Amino acid sequence: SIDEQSLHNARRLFESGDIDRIEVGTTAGLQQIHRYLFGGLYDFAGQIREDNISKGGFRFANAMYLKEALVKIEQMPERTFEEIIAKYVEMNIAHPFLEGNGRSTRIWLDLVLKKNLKKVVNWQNVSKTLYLQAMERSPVNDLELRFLLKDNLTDDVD
Amino acid sequence: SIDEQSLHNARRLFESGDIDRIEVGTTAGLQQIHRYLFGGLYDFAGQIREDNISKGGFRFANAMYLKEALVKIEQMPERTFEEIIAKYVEMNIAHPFLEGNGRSTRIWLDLVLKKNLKKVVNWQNVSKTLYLQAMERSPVNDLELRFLLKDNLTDDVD
Ligand SMILES: Nc1ncnc2c1ncn2[C@@H]1O[C@H](COP(=O)(O)OP(=O)(O)NP(=O)(O)O)[C@@H](O)[C@H]1O
Ligand SMILES: Nc1ncnc2c1ncn2[C@@H]1O[C@H](COP(=O)(O)OP(=O)(O)NP(=O)(O)O)[C@@H](O)[C@H]1O
Repeated sequence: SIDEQSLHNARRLFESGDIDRIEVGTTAGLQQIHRYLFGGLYDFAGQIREDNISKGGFRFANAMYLKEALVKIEQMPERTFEEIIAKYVEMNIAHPFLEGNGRSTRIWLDLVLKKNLKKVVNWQNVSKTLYLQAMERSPVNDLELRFLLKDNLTDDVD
Repeated sequence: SIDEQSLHNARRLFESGDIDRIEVGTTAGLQQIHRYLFGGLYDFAGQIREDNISKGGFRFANAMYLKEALVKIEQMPERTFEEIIAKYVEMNIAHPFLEGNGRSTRIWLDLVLKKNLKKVVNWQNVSKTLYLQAMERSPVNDLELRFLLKDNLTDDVD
């Protein structure tokens, strides 16, 4: 029931206009989103992880320098589509939470895209399978991800 | 001639007993080794890289938080074989130089093993192919590496 309740919570962030009070493009901002989605569901909601984690043969940033990584990641520029995806890709590698990084950082991405390009990702039309592939490859090369997301943008941001 | 001269330079470090002045298990120590091996061969000899690099579908620690990562990596403990390989594995992910990380960090590893376990890796008997595989997998899981290196130790350290 967690996946369900976290979705309802995401549904509520926008419907309530609380999304508009989230800090855009910062670590603190990502933590806000995560806290709001998973508050009361995961007891680590909003908290940077202590432990190391890996998935599908990738290891995310070592917990021991995760906080330091995040300090630099949030400072990355958001001027162009390419720069925003670059930032998104790094924040993914950072993977600051034990769980729920995906939903939360996607929202995080959309807010950056909205602020700087007046656009958001039309996730309806994005294949979950292809997205996951693109992300898996992203650290070595973000071509697949850019190609996937660029023609799935929409300026219909509300 | 890089790879052969750098080899000659590695011979010297030991034959001259200069190896014994290298700081053991620290970032500075690794820089010393690199500087000794590649001094006058690479103009970045001994220097932490500013640029990002990747190999065989792995991307090494982002240049932007590489210095911070190193500060934490050098502090890792060296009491047991498992802990030493753990440290070695992290320093590999860090991959602080544009080139020459392999030769230099292996020497770095041997010094740590020597100090703490009174043993070194008998690289003669270590398959290059298998080592490279083990390393490639090491961030996700260091089993292959430990298995490879444990029964290739020698207490005949000089
Ligand atoms: N092998 C991989 N390499 C890099 N990134 C990955 C990999 N696998 C997954 N990811 C990213 O991390 C996210 C999954 O992280 P996780 O913290 O499990 O979020 P989640 O909400 O539990 N699952 P999901 O809703 O499917 O994203 C995915 O959406 C990808 O963006
Ligand atoms: N795909 C990979 N993923 C993780 N680590 C790797 C990968 N490929 C190589 N390595 C490690 O990085 C080392 C080589 O890094 P590099 O910067 O090329 O140094 P090098 O000294 O030029 N090569 P070598 O002399 O063979 O060790 C290898 O010895 C491995 O320990």
